[PDB]
Amino acid sequence: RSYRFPEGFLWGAATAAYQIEGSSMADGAGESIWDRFSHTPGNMKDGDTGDVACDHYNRWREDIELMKRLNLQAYRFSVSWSRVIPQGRGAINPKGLAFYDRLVDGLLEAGIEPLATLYHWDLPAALDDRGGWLNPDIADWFADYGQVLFEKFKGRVKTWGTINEPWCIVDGGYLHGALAPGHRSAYEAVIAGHNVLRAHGAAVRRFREVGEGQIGIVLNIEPKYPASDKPEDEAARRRAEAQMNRWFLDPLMGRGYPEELTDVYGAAWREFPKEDFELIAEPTDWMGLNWYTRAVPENAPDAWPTRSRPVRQTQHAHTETGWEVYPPALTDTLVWLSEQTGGKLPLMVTENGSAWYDPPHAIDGRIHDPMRVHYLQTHIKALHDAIGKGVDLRGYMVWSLLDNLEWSLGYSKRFGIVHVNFATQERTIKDSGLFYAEVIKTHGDVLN
Amino acid sequence: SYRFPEGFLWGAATAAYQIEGSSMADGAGESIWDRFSHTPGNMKDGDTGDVACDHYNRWREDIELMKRLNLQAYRFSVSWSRVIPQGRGAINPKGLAFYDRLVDGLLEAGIEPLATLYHWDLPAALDDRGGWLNPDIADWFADYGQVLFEKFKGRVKTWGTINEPWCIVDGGYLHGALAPGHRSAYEAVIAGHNVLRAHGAAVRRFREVGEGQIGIVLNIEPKYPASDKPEDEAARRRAEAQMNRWFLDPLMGRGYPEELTDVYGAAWREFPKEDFELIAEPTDWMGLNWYTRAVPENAPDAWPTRSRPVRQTQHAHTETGWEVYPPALTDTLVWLSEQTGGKLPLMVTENGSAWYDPPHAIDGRIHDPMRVHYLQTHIKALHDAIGKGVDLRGYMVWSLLDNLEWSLGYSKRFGIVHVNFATQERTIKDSGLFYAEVIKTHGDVLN
Amino acid sequence: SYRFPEGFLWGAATAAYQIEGSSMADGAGESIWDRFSHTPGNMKDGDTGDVACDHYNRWREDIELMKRLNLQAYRFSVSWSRVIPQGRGAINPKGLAFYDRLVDGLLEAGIEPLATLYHWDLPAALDDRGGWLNPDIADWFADYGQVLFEKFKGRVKTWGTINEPWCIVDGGYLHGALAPGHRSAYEAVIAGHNVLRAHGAAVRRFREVGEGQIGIVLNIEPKYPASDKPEDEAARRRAEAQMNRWFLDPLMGRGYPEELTDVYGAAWREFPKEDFELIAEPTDWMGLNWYTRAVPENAPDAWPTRSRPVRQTQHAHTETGWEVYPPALTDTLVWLSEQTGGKLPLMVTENGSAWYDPPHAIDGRIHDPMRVHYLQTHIKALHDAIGKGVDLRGYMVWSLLDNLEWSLGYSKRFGIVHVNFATQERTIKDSGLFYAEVIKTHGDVLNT
Amino acid sequence: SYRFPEGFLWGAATAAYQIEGSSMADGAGESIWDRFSHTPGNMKDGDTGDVACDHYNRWREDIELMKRLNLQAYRFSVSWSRVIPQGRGAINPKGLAFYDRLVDGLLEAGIEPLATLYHWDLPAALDDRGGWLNPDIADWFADYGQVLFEKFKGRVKTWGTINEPWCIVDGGYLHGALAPGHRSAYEAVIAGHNVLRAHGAAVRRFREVGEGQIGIVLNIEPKYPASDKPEDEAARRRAEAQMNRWFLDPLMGRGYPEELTDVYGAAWREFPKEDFELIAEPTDWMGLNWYTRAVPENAPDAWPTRSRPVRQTQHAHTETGWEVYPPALTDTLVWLSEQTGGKLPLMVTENGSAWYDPPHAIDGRIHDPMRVHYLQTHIKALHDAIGKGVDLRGYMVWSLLDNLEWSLGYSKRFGIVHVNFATQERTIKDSGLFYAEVIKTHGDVLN
Ligand SMILES: OC[C@H]1O[C@@H](O)[C@H](O)[C@@H](O)[C@@H]1O
Ligand SMILES: OC[C@H]1O[C@@H](O)[C@H](O)[C@@H](O)[C@@H]1O
Ligand SMILES: OC[C@H]1O[C@@H](O)[C@H](O)[C@@H](O)[C@@H]1O
Ligand SMILES: OC[C@H]1O[C@@H](O)[C@H](O)[C@@H](O)[C@@H]1O
Repeated sequence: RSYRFPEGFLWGAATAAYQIEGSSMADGAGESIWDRFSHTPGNMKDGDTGDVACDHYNRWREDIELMKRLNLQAYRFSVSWSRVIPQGRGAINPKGLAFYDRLVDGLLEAGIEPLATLYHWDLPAALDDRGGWLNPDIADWFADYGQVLFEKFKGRVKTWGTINEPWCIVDGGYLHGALAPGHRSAYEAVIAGHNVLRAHGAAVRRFREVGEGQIGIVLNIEPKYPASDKPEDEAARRRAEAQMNRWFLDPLMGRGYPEELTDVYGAAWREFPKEDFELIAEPTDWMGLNWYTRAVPENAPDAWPTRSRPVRQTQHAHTETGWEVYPPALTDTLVWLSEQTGGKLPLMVTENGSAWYDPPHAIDGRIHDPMRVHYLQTHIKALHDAIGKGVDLRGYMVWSLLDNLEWSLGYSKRFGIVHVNFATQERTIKDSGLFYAEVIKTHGDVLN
Repeated sequence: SYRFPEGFLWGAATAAYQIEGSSMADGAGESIWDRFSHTPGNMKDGDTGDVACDHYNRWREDIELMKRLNLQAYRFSVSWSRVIPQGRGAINPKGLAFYDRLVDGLLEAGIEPLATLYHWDLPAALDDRGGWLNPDIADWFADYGQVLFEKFKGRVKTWGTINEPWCIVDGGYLHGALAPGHRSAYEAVIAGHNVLRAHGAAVRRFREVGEGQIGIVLNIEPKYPASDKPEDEAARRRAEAQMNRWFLDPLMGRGYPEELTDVYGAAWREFPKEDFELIAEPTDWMGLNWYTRAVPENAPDAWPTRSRPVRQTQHAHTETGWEVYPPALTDTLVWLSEQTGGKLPLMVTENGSAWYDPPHAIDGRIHDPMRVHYLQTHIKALHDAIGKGVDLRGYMVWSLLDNLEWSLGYSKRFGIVHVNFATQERTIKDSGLFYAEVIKTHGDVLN
Repeated sequence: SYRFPEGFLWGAATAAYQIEGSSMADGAGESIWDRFSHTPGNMKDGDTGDVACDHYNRWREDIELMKRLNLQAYRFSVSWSRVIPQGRGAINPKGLAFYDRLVDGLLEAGIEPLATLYHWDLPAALDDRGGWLNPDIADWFADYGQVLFEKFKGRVKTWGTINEPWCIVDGGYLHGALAPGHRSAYEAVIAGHNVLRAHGAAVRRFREVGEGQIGIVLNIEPKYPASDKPEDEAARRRAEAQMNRWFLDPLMGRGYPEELTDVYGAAWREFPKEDFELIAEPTDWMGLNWYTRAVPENAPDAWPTRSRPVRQTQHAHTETGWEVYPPALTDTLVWLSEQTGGKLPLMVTENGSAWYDPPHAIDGRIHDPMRVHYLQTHIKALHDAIGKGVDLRGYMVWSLLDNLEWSLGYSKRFGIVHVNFATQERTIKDSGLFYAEVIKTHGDVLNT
Repeated sequence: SYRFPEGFLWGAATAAYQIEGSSMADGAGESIWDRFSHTPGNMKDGDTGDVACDHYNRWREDIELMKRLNLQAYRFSVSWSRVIPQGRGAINPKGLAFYDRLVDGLLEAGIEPLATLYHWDLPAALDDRGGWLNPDIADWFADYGQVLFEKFKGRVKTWGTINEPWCIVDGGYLHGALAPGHRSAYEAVIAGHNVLRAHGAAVRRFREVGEGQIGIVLNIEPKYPASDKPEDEAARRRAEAQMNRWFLDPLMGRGYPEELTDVYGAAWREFPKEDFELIAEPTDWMGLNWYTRAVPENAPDAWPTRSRPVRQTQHAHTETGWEVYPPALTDTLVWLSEQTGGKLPLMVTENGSAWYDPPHAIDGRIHDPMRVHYLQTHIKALHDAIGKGVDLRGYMVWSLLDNLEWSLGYSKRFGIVHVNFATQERTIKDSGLFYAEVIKTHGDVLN
């Protein structure tokens, strides 16, 4: 059984700005919604903030050396909007942009392909005071922001992500309020989802106008499996699936919004002008999939708003985030996604990984995380299985390069293949990282 | 004796979303409360303002009720989104026509219309543009004000701009118990500033295109000492600054309270010099909303004022949990008279109490002796305040009707007229009958 | 007319721990409520019965208030631990002397003393031996009963054994909202059984050494249909069985309700037959405590009866959240008459309502029109019940005094006499003033 | 070097309700955990001990597992309700026959049986008589003890009376998180006293009819300073007194800690002198159950010790939220040696850690590196304690099997042998393998 991956298959690791950078108000950088959110009592586990995080803003060179040691061929990262344009619109912050300039040059020097994401949940607070994702004008704002980077890194950054996980942004930020900006409203949720899609489309158009290379959106998908043969449970499954997995993909593929949403959001649902949908379906060059687990939803009449709830799959191992470990569902998702996009759209797993308990410090220079290693090997094999079934998969990015701030869950959830001691900023490569380095090095042959 | 000054104006007060119903009828736009009340968990028993008192349909009956109560003034608010569905742009003819009919009808009955521009029901379309976090609202509001100023020129002579900035910001942006349901000190500071600016802009617009008298309406809750411990006094001043001085001081041209720098910490901001010039734009009158006092003590974990009220078990409490203590009204009025230098005519735009009443009348009656008591003792307290030199021009009872007490739903009844929400049947309570006699005798019944 | 039958006895009721105070005074022992009320979280506002109405010291004043109210009867309870500090053994002379003086004072006033042996205040020493879970309590109780039976032989002629077995067991052992604060269906079943046995043993002992009439006091909350749906009728029957028939049926020699097997499942037990012979020991009268009705519907997650009341929003509710609905009193009396075969003399030993009153009088008055309304409508309902052939001999208002409403503390005022708990000053409410007229006119005032 | 003293006994520990299952099978009576676990809300995920590890049926397999681990001792508890169904009266032949078979099987395997009389599973019939609140239990327990003492005379030579009085009382009577689920300080004080008395009575009875060595087993959680704040030191001493000195002190003839008067307030009681004579009956050995330390700070609303632990984020924490800090073991042992005058032979009857393991093996393996780390560091800490003169005779790993962690259910795995609760399949973890090597080399594997 060979597990050699196709020629040119790109191996890498991923991060996000607010989760690792720190130095949030340094060198002209503006205030973001997460600056506000994390400094409001009760919002974050243990009162954790992104003020320091992995201190990546200061230690990025060391982190690049770590990327070299892991044999990374790509590094997926996001750019902080508020660091580059403090008020979201208007004046550019020279120092802030200069950081990412140095970073990208350093990556290219090391032979690492820089994969940049425009928006990873950190909207400028100044734009939030103008309504944030509820204001349609954001489609323009985002575009302008996108342009600034497109021209600045022309020929250096060739592969672009627009939005990272619209569902997390809207469902967490506007529907239930567990994430910044912390709103709880179905009305706002539908409007926000629509404007996130529109902003993506606008950014793609602007990219056609001034940019060079390939651009696409990044979706998280959590495949919904049957709980039973009861029709109410199938209705539950379809509601959950529609709200989470089809909400954004369908209009991006020109299929409009899922019918089930009319039922999920009820009186909060809206009909939008057709030209919005033409803008939203603006053709992309590639698509990123963020994948971690599956769910098995059953009917739940009091669960707002999808009226569904996951059934705990006690037959399998679970991560520290409470996610079932089940690799075949990755293969299934990749096939499903290939079908939804017609096989015409190049795909990349832009995020995959797992959180398990690690001690806060290295133990004799080591971190032994056997379950993370297991997750890594089984899911990469599942990737190979997906390619064997004809899915056009071009690459794989491990979430995450570093133990970092897992947003509202703080530092308690470690996703890194590199351990970070948050007291000393000391980095220690985990057994999972060592293994991943070997997987890259053998181009998959180590799995045989 | 308790006879009141000549020309002293007696009335009752309401607000649009709390009584109107028909929130989406006849072109009416969606407001932030339409959204808020239809989100599960926000409202007690899942109550909404969809029907309320059905006043949009029964306003004539309600006016006849005003006549039975001998009212000389009626304080009400205009729903911004009913008049301007998108907050800016096209006027909604029927929505404006409702208030046209209402005001004309009031004038026919000899009742003075006291109009409030904003009573917490922001158009949702403006909320999607940031609401009170967007400085442009100062202009938006002004334009809205103009529409009314010109429409009711010569008919509505007494105007309120904003009703209770503190409730709007503290409830709506700081703690999130009210629409639009945000919870942020940063947003609270910005929103408070833009509320004050909006008031100023509306007053300027009124100077250019309006006719009559214009002013803001503040709620004040006097903070009394819990002890002689210094940390408790510091607590008292934090609470007082955050609730009672936050808006009054910049309105009187004295800037923001120093204590706010301590209350909001990193969320506090410095604002441009000209903003305070706009905010202190001279007004003609001021409204006071008053219900109770508080006795704050130090509470380090209470965010963000680090203070909390001490339950005053020696006195009666309302169904909203507010201490019954009329002397604090007198004091407050005096205090207010002093903060505004005595030059600014004051009016009690809201005062009243919530007690349990049955959901239906009992042989054509509702017996509410505690509400009657609250009424008589606090009106006497008004007389005492006038005796100490306060230029107090009138008194409006909250409320004319049992209505939607926002997030607390219909469970909190403030009306001097009972509303059976099953049948929309109105029954005048004993408090209403008594209030009618207080008006007719111009206070002599209190002797 | 609303004139009541000849000899119809009007009175008012209290309980020891709710009014007395002086819980550890003059040799008095520790009760389960002494412990319970001084455990944080158990009582609203941290209220205790340490002082209450200070009745232990102000009983003479309270008797003068009874005369002013024209009371013909005063129903009160005797604190077991005040009379027998350890529950068994040595008698406390001063403690017993209190009730001696009280009873003599009542007789001096021309007031019928109505004594209750047990009103929820078990001696802590007996609770340490298992309390109502220990079958030997049937004997302990009997012995305690004997002490009183002999002491007031010829003075107290009408005796209550247990006040509301359902509240004792459901509140004290099933859900833990009342002392001793256990939460167990197993314990609930056993405790209910032993409470019934204790009642029987006490009645037998009364036959051996006592004089007059003896009976139990049950509270009943009639369960009305929420719908004609069979699941709701089954729910109604479960609730009715657990609350209204659990104790009445074995007392009438009918055994335990079948539905209990379904309600309690694995916690249900079969008991020896002679136990049921003991439980059905013939009594002379029965007390009904009545306040409201319920309208139960099916509720699969409601433990353990799988039912829940539907809020009857068309009617007024008290501050304890109880629907005001007088016809249900009439129905209940009829029902009870039918269950007891018409052969057992009935008395309403508790009826009343809680509404907000200020903490102090207002120029010498307390105006409680809703309590007055409750009083007049429910007394009229009694007349209706007598008109339907129910053998009703009397009516006791709960309560004579504002007192400690157990776990709900002093916030719930049931008194027709207001108590300022800051000053212990008594002020007769409008309800008391009206009730005095009801007694005086023997019901004729309800006409005019 | 880490070679241990000659005769140092290596073993592993379990408890009856946590592993046996078949709780009311073969004549066995109902225990308080039978009731408690089958009452909704009491147990995580609704887990019960109905099946557990099915040890009642699979004990032979488990003994083969003990042999593969090179165990020299197996510490287990006897279910009171399995042996005497009503707690008093008739013996249950089958229930006793199980432990007879078990003990013979262990002796046959060359494994020293260490028996515990009470590990939290009081017979329900005795709970209906007041349980640990009824002083008569001192006698009941004694009788129960006698039954075992005589049945296993010459076979079971090392006896434990009570396992962790503090958990029994604090969990079962003070806070109500454990069976019998009471929450009362009054009851907590009484129950603690009667547990101590029961221990004494059992020791006396053992002197009359038993053979071998008898002792109690205490859990100790050493309390370290959170700060130099005096309120925090007072907090530390309250917590220390309530948890670590409550039982040890009267066992050593020093009476109850003074601080308890402050902790329990009005619930505290004075007891007869002869009670303390009974409680201090001389024992032959003492068991220490040890897992972690705590760092308490002042907490006025924390009932009743008014203290709370400060999270030590510089160190690793187990899945039960317990800090991993091996030196505190060494210190504790020394402290215990000092409190007992160095004259009383000590044994660590429980030490171990809970980390996440998958519910099934991979592949026929369970890799638990943190449990291995915990094991090596704490065993080294034992060696350090022995080097300082502590008379430590043995070490028992908690636990032999993944089992029911009481109210936290099966989610907390303490086993050095993994149990697949779907299939009852046992798989020796890396920790078990390593421990087997530690026993074999008598410590030399550590170096
Ligand atoms: O929750 C784990 C991860 O989920 C990903 O899909 C998000 O992009 C990350 O920001 C987050 O850390
Ligand atoms: O809480 C009672 C009343 O308080 C007033 O100050 C507000 O303006 C009303 O909207 C509210 O119903
Ligand atoms: O719930 C109010 C009243 O209910 C009666 O059934 C109880 O016997 C009283 O003790 C209690 O005060
Ligand atoms: O909490 C983990 C362990 O703690 C020990 O002290 C108890 O004796 C065990 O029964 C329990 O499983």
